[PDB]
Amino acid sequence: MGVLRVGLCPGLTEEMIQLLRSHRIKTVVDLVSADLEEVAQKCGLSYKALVALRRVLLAQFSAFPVNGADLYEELKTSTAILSTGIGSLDKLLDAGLYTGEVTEIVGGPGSGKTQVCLCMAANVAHGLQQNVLYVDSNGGLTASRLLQLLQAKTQDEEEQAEALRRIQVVHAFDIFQMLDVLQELRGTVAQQVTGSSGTVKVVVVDSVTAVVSPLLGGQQREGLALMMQLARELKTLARDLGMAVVVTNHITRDRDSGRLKPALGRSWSFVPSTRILLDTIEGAGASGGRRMACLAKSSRQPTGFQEMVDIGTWG
Amino acid sequence: RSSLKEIEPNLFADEDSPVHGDILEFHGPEGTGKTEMLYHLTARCILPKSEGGLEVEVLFIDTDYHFDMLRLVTILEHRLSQSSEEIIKYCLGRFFLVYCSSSTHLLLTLYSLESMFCSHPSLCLLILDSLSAFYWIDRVNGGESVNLQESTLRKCSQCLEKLVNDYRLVLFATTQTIIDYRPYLCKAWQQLVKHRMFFSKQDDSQSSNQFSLVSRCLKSNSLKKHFFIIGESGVEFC
Amino acid sequence: QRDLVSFPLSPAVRVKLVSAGFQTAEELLEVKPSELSKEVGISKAEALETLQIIRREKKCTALELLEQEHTQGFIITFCSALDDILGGGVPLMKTTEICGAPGVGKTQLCMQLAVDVQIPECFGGVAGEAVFIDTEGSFMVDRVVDLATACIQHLQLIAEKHKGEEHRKALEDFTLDNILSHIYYFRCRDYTELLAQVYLLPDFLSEHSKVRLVIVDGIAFPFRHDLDDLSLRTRLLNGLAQQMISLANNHRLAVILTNQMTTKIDRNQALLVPALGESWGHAATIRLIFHWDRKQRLATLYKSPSQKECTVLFQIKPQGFRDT
Ligand SMILES: Nc1ncnc2c1ncn2[C@@H]1O[C@H](COP(=O)(O)OP(=O)(O)OP(=O)(O)O)[C@@H](O)[C@H]1O
Ligand SMILES: Nc1ncnc2c1ncn2[C@@H]1O[C@H](COP(=O)(O)OP(=O)(O)O)[C@@H](O)[C@H]1O
Ligand SMILES: [Mg+2]
Repeated sequence: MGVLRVGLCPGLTEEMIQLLRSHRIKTVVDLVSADLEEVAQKCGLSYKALVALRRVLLAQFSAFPVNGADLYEELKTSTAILSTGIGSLDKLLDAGLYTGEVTEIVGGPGSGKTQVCLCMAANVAHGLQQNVLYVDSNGGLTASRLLQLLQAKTQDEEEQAEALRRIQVVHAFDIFQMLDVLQELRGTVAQQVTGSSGTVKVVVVDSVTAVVSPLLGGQQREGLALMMQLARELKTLARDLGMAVVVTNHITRDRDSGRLKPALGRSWSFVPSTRILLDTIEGAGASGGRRMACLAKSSRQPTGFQEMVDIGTWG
Repeated sequence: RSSLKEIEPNLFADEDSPVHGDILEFHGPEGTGKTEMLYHLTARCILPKSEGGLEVEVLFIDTDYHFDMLRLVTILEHRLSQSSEEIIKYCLGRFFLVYCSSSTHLLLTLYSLESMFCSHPSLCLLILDSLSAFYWIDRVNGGESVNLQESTLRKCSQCLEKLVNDYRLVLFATTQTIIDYRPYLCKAWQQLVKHRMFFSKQDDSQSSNQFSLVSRCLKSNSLKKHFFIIGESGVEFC
Repeated sequence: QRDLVSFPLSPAVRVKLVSAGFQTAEELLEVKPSELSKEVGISKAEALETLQIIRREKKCTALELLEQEHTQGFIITFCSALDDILGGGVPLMKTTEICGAPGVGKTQLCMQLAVDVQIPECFGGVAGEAVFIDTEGSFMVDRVVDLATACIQHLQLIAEKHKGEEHRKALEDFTLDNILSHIYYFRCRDYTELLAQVYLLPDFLSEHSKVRLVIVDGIAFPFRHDLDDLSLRTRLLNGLAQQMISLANNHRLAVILTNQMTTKIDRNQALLVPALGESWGHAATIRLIFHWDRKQRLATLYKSPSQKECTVLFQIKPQGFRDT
């Protein structure tokens, strides 16, 4: 806790904080770490008021553990199923995508990560009729492709016009801009708890590697902390507010010593919940929209299954 | 209470004796069956005696926010020999969960949940998932001085050891990766562990169910190797 | 709850603030700077600058973006098939990169794009400016003069064929001296000079708001020599790409970059691949490659988020970049 303010907890006065900060104990952490008896009798303060203040301070700052069954019945209805257009992951994901998890796609140049993001966003916005927020960091969005994708499913101008206005796009090219955008989204959705419509349910980040890649390198440590903080806030957003978050990434060394692995080192590997490794086919059948999709990490189903996805003829 | 032989012959039979308190931790990279192993351990031990379990209570603390309800419910349904739809709610209603956001939040929850402890004595297992999720943030925030780092972590370590020795509970934890490992926490955590084991897995496609484990028992210095197989209905051991 | 790590704070003030035990700006917002300075042992200047930087740090949807990109036009190339394959020419607000073997026509394309960006809106241009940054010294004014003369001849021909008064009105201003005064020239002989010029670009573009094109003729040469440390090169390249895309999106530009090809001995038959490693591969929005085949120059699109890859033939005439 910082400086004393009125309304933080009942029964606070300036004498209490003056004596406590004179006794080298101001913050809540060391006040609760120190024995209540020690500060109670050593400083001579009243025991009843002290214990009441400590209990009311912990209660208003804590998270009370809850039973499991009740939250299970509530999550039975809180969750949702989002389909993109292919069932390769759908069958291997307990027959439905999870709203409230951190899934991501790792793919190289020309793999089709942003194509998957675009088609998924179009399907979510048009078919299911919910607002969706898209974050771009390398100029990978073009509205003409969105219009072309929408036209492949509808032939009415009014539906195309209405669908576009529910897709919100914001440009962030530095990690601070991305953090500010996500914090603003968190604040706005926290203020919009009363409302039932207009709240975005799917959040897409076009490229998390490009923003944070310049921050890596050297022998320093602030880049790892920044990326960990970004991951933590993304996870808190997705869990607490029940949003589906999708991000992209790149691959690393393909040499003999190191297999094809996602970028951002080992620390980023623990962040996401689902991994989809897009790839291109070789030999006959190459080029076009023919891309091989695989599921590396799911933590819910067996992995190592390879499928086929076409984009050129899809939408 | 502190018994580890009734329904644990496969993994944890011939290493322990009925004693007062113990601490267990898990190490290894991602996708090594960690959360699946914890799911197996908690699902096997969240049933009454008549239904095969131990009629005990477990509290869940989550830090990575990676806990999944559907997988746990499915693994419970595909393990119950008497599987039905009306009793699964009661079987799972003996579960406690809480979410943590920061190290300060973790310490504050630890110093708040003593009222929970005194509320019910049926609690017999405590799981803290991924205490390693708050390393870099305060590591760079504290500064150059090592003392300014892991200070809240040292306080959490002392609080946890007090709460586990005084109340006769059993502790489980998971640790990430930075001779098979590296000193990751401060020195206050190395003494706590009673049995330490490492998680591993190779890159063979046709044996995606294959998994390996190696354990260290510092109270006996016994090198033991274990093998287990992942599956839809649960974790298989052979 | 907003962690202080997510703010552009100096490490010293951040470390002392978190040593004090504050982990949210919501309570830093109302603390008086006097006791704030007294508590954490700082002065008024750092307190006020931290307060302002914390407090300082739009809602555009797909329809607005579609309308905006329809308002602004495309940069003509004077190659009809190349315009058709690219969707209408070089797009704005995106980074375009061109690779190819030495002596294939990349500099000719850059010169043509510099000339073509000044076509009046009536004929179907963009009517903007151009910034040319040269890192190899291959900018010859005579070729630019010849290209501009050919362009003005073609423009006069089509204007006379149209027989429209409004077309004539946009030609007397379109003289050789006027258009050739709208190309701003630089020269960076070292990668440090190139980086410094890049840092200085935003103010220059703020001064001259009519610029709609930035050309960097050659980025491999400054970075492919006298640089043993690969990690430093990778960091510099990533930072440069991020800055260039930020400039393009902020000032509504069309960044043009030029690269080089490198032989790769795959299997046993060597083939040409773009230089600067594989991490750089997806640092550009659009990637173009110029082939040689058999006495026939081919412009093959490689990576783009809008159109499928294909192949188009072209050749260079004494008038500039042309089709057929
Ligand atoms: N790192 C990346 N950043 C952005 N986009 C990427 C990345 N990696 C791959 N892509 C996308 O992968 C896609 C694969 O190329 P492809 O030519 O198949 O797409 P396309 O132009 O959308 O095709 P079509 O119009 O035929 O559907 C590219 O369009 C590109 O946008
Ligand atoms: N005045 C001209 N008339 C006809 N062709 C020309 C003229 N000037 C240059 N060219 C041709 O255009 C090509 C230019 O290639 P260049 O731009 O130098 O490639 P790079 O930039 O990769 O070195 C040359 O191969 C040359 O044959
Ligand atoms: Mg050249």
